[PDB]
Amino acid sequence: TENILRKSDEEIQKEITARVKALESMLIEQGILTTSMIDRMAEIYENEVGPHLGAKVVVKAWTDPEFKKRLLADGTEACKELGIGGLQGEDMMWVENTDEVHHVVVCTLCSCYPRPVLGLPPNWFKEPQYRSRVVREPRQLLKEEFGFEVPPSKEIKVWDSSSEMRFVVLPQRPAGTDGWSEEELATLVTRESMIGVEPAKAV
Amino acid sequence: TENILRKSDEEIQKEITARVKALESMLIEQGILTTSMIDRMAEIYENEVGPHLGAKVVVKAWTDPEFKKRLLADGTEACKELGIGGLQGEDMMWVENTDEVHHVVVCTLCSCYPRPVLGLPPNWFKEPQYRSRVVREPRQLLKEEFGFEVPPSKEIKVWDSSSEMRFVVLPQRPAGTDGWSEEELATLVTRESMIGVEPAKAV
Amino acid sequence: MNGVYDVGGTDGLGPINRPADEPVFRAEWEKVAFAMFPATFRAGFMGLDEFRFGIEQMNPAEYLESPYYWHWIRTYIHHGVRTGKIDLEELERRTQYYRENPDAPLPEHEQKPELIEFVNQAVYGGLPASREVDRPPKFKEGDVVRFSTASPKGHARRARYVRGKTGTVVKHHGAYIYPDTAGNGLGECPEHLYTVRFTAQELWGPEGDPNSSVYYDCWEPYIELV
Amino acid sequence: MNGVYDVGGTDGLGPINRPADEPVFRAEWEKVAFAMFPATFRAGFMGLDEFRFGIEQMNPAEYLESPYYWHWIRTYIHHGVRTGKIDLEELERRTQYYRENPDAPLPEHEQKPELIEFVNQAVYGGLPASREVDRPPKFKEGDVVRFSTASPKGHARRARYVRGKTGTVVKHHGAYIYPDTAGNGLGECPEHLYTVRFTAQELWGPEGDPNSSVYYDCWEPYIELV
Ligand SMILES: [Co+2]
Ligand SMILES: [Co+2]
Repeated sequence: TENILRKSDEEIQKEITARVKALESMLIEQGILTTSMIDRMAEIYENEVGPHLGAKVVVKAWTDPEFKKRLLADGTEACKELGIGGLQGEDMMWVENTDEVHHVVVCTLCSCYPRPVLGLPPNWFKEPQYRSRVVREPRQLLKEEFGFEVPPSKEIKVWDSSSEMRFVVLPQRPAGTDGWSEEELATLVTRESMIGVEPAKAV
Repeated sequence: TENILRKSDEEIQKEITARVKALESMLIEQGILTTSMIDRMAEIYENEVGPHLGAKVVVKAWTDPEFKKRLLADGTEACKELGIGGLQGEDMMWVENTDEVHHVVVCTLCSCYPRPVLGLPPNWFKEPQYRSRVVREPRQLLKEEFGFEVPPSKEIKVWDSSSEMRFVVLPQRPAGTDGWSEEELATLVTRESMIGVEPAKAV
Repeated sequence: MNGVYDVGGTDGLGPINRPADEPVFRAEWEKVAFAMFPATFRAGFMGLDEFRFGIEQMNPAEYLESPYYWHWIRTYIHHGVRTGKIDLEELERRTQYYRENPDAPLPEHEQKPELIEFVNQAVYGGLPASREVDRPPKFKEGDVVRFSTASPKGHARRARYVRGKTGTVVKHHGAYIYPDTAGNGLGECPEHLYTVRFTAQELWGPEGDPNSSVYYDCWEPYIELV
Repeated sequence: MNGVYDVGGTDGLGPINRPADEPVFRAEWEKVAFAMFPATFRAGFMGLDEFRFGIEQMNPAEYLESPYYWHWIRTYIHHGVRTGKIDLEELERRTQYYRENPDAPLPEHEQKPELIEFVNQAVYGGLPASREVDRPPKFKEGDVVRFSTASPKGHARRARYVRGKTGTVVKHHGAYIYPDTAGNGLGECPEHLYTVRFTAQELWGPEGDPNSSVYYDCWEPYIELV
């Protein structure tokens, strides 16, 4: 948004880069931070942990009613069945979209997000535009920003992750997918569908 | 406060100056703004209207108990007795400091201030530091910012000008001033003493 | 609206910056910005409540750290666009022109006695907001009332720190222009006005000063008996 | 604290900026900032609640418009100064040095297997906050409770939008680290934790969605029966 007081993006990046390199040099000298530690964290969240993991969970719940039951009772324990779990997902609670209820998740106080199944959140989730508005005008926000029209009669439940409970949406299974394989079903499951900002993909 | 995103003061002034001159050129062409209108407003609040007017009111109230009564009953009407009044003082309510109560005024929503008796507010009154804090930690703010220690047992009443009622503090008369002239007493009355952030000057 | 500008009770804004003295106007552009208020008000850009609402719609990061009279410029441009009296493209072109040619002349124009008379009359006469209405006051001194938890998205004078809190009516002032209509261009629709006393415990819980109260002014619809 | 960062229900922040795609890390400095979390946490700069509190103490104008991982840098420096592990003068000198010599080398250092093991263990093992406590839960599903209007000046998880509002207990989760102690360096002091359902009418008044509810998590001291 226009701010006549604000430096250019290029000036801001240049200043942040120097500040970060300075702090990095100090933590390196303390013996607490190394180049291989930095590279490892970046590899894990670029390539090892991300929404493909949540998609496996969703499709299992869609094709396995007993697993779905376990997943809604205790999301952490259910996801461990698939070898999925860890940091910032130690206490997952999954919530089920139905014809009667639509769920959407937010961290109004910061950016908390179910990392083991979704990886790190996209920038818009961590920014104040989405965080401020979704608890107050969720139906308008879903329409205006995501093209997603939730009819007025359907309850929208917004889950604000103020504690270490991490809420994840189980989206409803798209029509037209009867008897599809777990691999085919996965092509329909997006991070947005597990945040609750979009439904799973039609078709 | 440090903000790594913010341009220098010189860059901000340079940009504002151009923006203002542009808007000025348009309003001039509309026939709605002129150089003599601009100069007149600036002369009135540089030199005609300011806290010397409130000081006359205070000293009259200190030396005239019937006037003080009228001033606390209806501040606008009382101040008109001295030829003082007008814009952003159409509804003044004066409140009296005593040994039991100390008053301080604020406009938490913006900057509203009793212009006919004080002139325009100083910058710190209009800024978010004072506005945010004074309704929540008035005793600490008066100590830390103004060197003014209000003992814990004395009630502090903060008046937030959310409406067009404009609150003005009548500060307590300093000890040691018995029988002083109205002119001598005026040397003790400051804008800060009519905002309630300082007492009137000792001695 | 629930804007950042409603700063009462916000923590973390830092220490007050108060120079030992300061001029009334820090630069010539502030005198312009200041005088633009009677000029645009007379021209029908906005009334007082609408002027405040334009400022409240600012980018909050720009609001918190800009020079105060810059807020005034934002609201004139807001209302100039709203009413179709300011063309933004023309304003943008003129801005760049005066960026590149800061000492270029202002446009030739005629002075107008009626504008000087308007300014002197406003300053010394006032623009009273009190109005007479048909209904008597609903509330009276000593009444214990709760402030509404409504959260209009347009202009209102409902500081978040008072909403849902209980206080006591201190004074009834008569009726005045009502901001929730006037600031949204829906007219004066005057309502009775009251000062209400809230304790610091009511507002802040146990972190409140134990010997402090805040007085806040409430239009009639803002309050009901507990 | 009543910081600007507690943005739920704030109006005026503008439309969401959401590019059609984006990388996980937009620049190499963000990978550094991100990895500095396990590094400073292992080193005792801060726990998770204390990390959040450092961000909440940011200049709000800088918070609202800076790149997200810049918030992380602010909190590491905050806690580095607090604990005496970072010298600000040295940091300032090094910043200018890398401003003027952006491609200068980082300091010679040894790699450490124990840091790789620490990172893999955190990522895949987790850092669970649940704890066992002596007392049973005070509340249970179906209980109708009001959220505290306390306003601590240190860290807490008391969004201003829920304070003083009434909701219904949906679930008890067991006890967890309590932020009001942990984020202020006063230790874990674990408390039972509950999800509580608030209607949009309760939170927003008549401007609320008529068919919506917000679920918010409350530690035991945050709530009492109505
Ligand atoms: Co968060
Ligand atoms: Co004001």
